[PDB]
Amino acid sequence: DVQLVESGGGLVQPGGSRKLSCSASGFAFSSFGMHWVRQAPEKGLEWVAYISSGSGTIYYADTVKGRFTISRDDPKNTLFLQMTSLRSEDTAMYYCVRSIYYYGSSPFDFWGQGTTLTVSSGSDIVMTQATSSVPVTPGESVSISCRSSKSLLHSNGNTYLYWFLQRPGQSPQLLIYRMSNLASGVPDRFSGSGSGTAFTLTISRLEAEDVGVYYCMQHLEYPLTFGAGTKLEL
Amino acid sequence: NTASIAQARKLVEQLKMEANIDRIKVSKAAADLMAYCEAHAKEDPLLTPVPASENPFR
Amino acid sequence: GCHVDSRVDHLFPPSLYIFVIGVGLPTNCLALWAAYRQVQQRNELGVYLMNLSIADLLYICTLPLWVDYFLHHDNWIHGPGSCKLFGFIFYTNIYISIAFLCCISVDRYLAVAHPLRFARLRRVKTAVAVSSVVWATELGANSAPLFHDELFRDRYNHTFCFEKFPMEGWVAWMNLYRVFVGFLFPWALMLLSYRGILRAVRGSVSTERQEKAKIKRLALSLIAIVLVCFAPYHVLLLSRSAIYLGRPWDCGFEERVFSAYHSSLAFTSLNCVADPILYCLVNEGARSDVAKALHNLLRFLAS
Amino acid sequence: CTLSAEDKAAVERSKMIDRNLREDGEKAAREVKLLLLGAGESGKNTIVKQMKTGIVETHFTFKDLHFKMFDVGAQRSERKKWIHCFEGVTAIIFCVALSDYDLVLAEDEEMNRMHASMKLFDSICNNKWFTDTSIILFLNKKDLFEEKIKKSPLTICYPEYAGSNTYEEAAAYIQCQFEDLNKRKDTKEIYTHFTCSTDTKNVQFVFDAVTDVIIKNNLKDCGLF
Amino acid sequence: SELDQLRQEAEQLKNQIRDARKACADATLSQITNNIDPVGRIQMRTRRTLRGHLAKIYAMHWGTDSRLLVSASQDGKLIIWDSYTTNKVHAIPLRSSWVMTCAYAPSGNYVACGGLDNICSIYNLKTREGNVRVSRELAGHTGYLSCCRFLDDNQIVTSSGDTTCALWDIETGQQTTTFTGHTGDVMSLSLAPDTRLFVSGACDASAKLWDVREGMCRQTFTGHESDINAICFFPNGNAFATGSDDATCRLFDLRADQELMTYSHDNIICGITSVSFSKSGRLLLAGYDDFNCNVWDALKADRAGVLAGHDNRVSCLGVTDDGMAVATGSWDSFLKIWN
Ligand SMILES: CC(C)CCC[C@@H](C)[C@H]1CC[C@H]2[C@@H]3CC=C4C[C@@H](O)CC[C@]4(C)[C@H]3CC[C@]12C
Ligand SMILES: CC(C)CCC[C@@H](C)[C@H]1CC[C@H]2[C@@H]3CC=C4C[C@@H](O)CC[C@]4(C)[C@H]3CC[C@]12C
Repeated sequence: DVQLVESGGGLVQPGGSRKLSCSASGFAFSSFGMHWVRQAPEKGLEWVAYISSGSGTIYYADTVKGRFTISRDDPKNTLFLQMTSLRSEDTAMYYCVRSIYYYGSSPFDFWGQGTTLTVSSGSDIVMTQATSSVPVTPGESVSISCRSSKSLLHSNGNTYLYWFLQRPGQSPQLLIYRMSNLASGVPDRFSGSGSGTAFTLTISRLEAEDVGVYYCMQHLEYPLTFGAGTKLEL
Repeated sequence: NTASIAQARKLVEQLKMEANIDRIKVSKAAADLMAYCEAHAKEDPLLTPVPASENPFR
Repeated sequence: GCHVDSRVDHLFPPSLYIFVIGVGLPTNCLALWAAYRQVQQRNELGVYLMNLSIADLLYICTLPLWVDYFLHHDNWIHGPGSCKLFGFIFYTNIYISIAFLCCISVDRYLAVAHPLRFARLRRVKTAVAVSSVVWATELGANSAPLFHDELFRDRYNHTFCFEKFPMEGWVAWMNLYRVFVGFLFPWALMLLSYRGILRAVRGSVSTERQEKAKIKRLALSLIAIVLVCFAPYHVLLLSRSAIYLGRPWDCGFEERVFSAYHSSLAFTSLNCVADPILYCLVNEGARSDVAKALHNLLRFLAS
Repeated sequence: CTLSAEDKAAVERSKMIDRNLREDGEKAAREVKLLLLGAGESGKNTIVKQMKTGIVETHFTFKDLHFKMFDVGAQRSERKKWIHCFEGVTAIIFCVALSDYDLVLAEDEEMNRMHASMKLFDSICNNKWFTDTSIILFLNKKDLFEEKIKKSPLTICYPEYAGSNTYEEAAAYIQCQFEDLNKRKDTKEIYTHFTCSTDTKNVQFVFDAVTDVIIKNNLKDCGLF
Repeated sequence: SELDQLRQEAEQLKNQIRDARKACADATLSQITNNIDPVGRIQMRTRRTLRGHLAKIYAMHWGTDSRLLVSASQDGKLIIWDSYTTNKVHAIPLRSSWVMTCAYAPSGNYVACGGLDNICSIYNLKTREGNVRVSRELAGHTGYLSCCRFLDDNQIVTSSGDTTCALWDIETGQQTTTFTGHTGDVMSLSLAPDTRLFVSGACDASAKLWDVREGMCRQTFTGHESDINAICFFPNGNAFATGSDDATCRLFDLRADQELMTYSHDNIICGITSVSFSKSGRLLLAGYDDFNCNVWDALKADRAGVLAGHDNRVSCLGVTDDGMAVATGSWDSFLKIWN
């Protein structure tokens, strides 16, 4: 199967540096763009950096730009982050995310398991997921909303909204891409809808396996941004 | 050698099956072909060109 | 310090120049088009051909000013800023065209005499890099006159650009470099490349003698026309410089060859008509592509 | 400008595809394509050993040319509906086996195998899709020829033949009979070699016919031919 | 003598069929349509040029979303194109460059292709690994593969130079039905709108209507003087049009079991390589050996217009399912999209 394994995490003192590695197997690595995404101990997700397929382009989040370098080595199927001048704000779980772009593709459909980095001592689109948590009795439906500070509908007709689910102890899973398309492997219990700046994730007939944190992401412009995340409970 | 008998048989069986066809008169067939075209004429953009604002190819 | 004999300078130069401009403008434009189609088909020799053709078309573009110069009687009624620009193009495009003819000849040699071994040098972008080097090298090398003042007037009625009678030392040296390096060095390479092609061709056993005859006659024309058009001018540059360096205190030579000097410059303009014929219109492989395009253009417009 | 982050990425991917298509294009351009035809079991299968359900391809390298040979036999279908796909080849290798002169086709006792061979040669040689494609003609099983002609003169299939029962003359006669089927002698060359089913130079024979074809093609591209 | 009794019945039956058809000839299309306003002049423009193939294009097929195309060339490549943006979505290397046909599955999940290798290869465009791969090679034909069409993700209909057509089970890799009866190479397939019938054309200068589930020939249509190179169905499934080397197209009605109309012109001596219909069925488009595509007024046999713009033989036409565009491909290595 498709696999991404992060390594090179551990404890570093502030002002120091580490190099995180990510070994890919089970897929045509050179054809995929890759992203690094952080999860803070506070559990928000943040995009860190993107390396395109062929290394044609690189984007960095403003908070790491000039400090972190993202690189790719296709012959060995690996990614790296060279992280310089680490501060404690950089503590996070770091995940590799697979992403391929073409008409009809499904980006961010595979996340690694992450490694842990612990460091001792704008015009950005803001996604807001008001609710922090929602208890739902299993067997009943759920409605998770997300708002955007900017319309996510592009003139080409696509609305660039993604939904991800992070179950406890697991890396995030893509559920829905571009508002309403389900990711492969996702049951029809999930359905996306909405427009403009107001989006909803609908779950029909909740299962226990669906309980976790639901994250809202925009992919209209870089930096890619995530909402706070709504925790489904029960 | 009976191969030519089997070949004659295949020809005969296929022709008997085609001989037994209830054929429609051409005037009717032609009229129905025509009616289809009229009914769907407004749905066909290569016949009735689409304003550029609705044309995905500009 | 001279008095030149300009009796035929208002006659012969403008006669050839009217011919060259009237013929050369559409002749070189067809050559650019043809060379263009060859580049888009990934024939590198479309790169060298478009650069040859634009150098000639540009020569032609400056040339009508030079027609005036000669007709008014060697007076550039135009101030000095325009000598440096136009005459720099007038006297340097001779070497730009020679350098491109040299490059075409070398590529033909490699393609014919050494098929199968230099793929990397016949790529279209390689040719582009070469054209960049040729233009830059030749324009740079012949830029020296600009750091001098080129406009001169004298007690006598001539208002000269790029020439002085008697000439200076900053030129005697220019006149040599332009003959030995400018004209003979490339011309010799053209000679060697075409001789090499002809050896590759005569050894062909799949080419009937009728095609061999066409190839040899064309290969000779591609050498002889260059030598004929340019040698009558370059030969005087050597004589003028050699005499001057020998005895700077004389102009008597210039006085007796003055009109020959200018007639020969006019003569060198004939490459802007001949080059596109030998390189783009005479071979029917080009000519029929040109013809279908002319028919397609008009039929297209006609609808 | 205009494009979304995903559309820009899609464009970048399209561009990488174009680079890869161009590199494969250049590799293919360098390869020599040879179409292999012949008069049924004419020694075709021996030539391919030295030059090693549908179309069978053989790859071969010699003196840094990479050759790709296409054996299009065993396709019992109409040539007119596929032969044109081979328009773009360097040369056609055509196999004829000289010992065939005293044989007839199994399917037709009155049809001499050698004439069947000539009929095919003519159908290919004067084909509209191959008017500038050269032919490398191999004359196979010559040792068998040379001995049979001492018992069975050529007349058997060429009644007009009036030479001696000498293989040098008989072989020349057969060669001429094939070369005279060329109705475009001023455009396409025929290279004829006797392989005898014993020679080892058959590779060299193809190589040289091919380099002569390549030079003519460069002379055309150079604007010299 | 069994041989003579059967030959005598065959001739009598051929006569019964001919007369049964003459008995229905109380009109032609060309006369019931006398009072129909002509489509007028149809002037299409190239909107997109798809560049990328380095060799002759032999096949094209539009996907069902009217946006993606698959094209095949002698480069040994298939290219999946985004027709709106002119992007290459995929480029698929082939094991054999001698490709003559390709097909896009209705679901968009698979692509089929093949040719002189006598194999129909099925490619999976949607894989976890992120790369297009061969999921199945269907071997069994003994001639070249001339045409592929999918009925669904597990079923592919093929035609070949061995004179037969076949229905294959992609998952088992087995041929489940062999459709015999042609005597010449089979050049083309056309599937009925409901997938139950298919019409094949061959070098017999005849076309046959086949019952897909039965494995039976239902009707044989003749009229062409030469090989049929292309067939398509009229959108409602009751007629089909065919194109041949005799430089004509012919419209046949399946219920009449008759030729209904001939599309020809004195100035066309070129064969037809491809035929297609617009959504209403009013326009018939055909690609020719003269590098043009003609647009015919299908109910009159008038030339409504010409799509000019290729420098070589037009090898294939396609019309999108929503009717928005026509794509033409050719031997000049380009595809063009017309509107
Ligand atoms: C002083 C001025 C006139 C110098 C001008 C030099 C110009 C003409 C030279 C320098 C760079 C050259 C270009 C380099 C690249 C290309 C792209 C190629 O696909 C066609 C040739 C073309 C277009 C060359 C044309 C000639 C060129 C433009
Ligand atoms: C196959 C291709 C790459 C062969 C190219 C050969 C080229 C590079 C050779 C052949 C002719 C040579 C030129 C001949 C004349 C001149 C003018 C001189 O003032 C500078 C050197 C210069 C500019 C030479 C540069 C190198 C040159 C251009």
